[PDB]
Amino acid sequence: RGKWTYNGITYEGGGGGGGGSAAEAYAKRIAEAMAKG
Repeated sequence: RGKWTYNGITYEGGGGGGGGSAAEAYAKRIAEAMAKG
């Protein structure tokens, strides 16, 4: 997706992106799920 702001400050790094978006298909959602707190 790309950098995502949180509290003003921006991010840069998360999301290498080299080959296929394989790991970026399941491991991309996992986070979401785990994103409950």
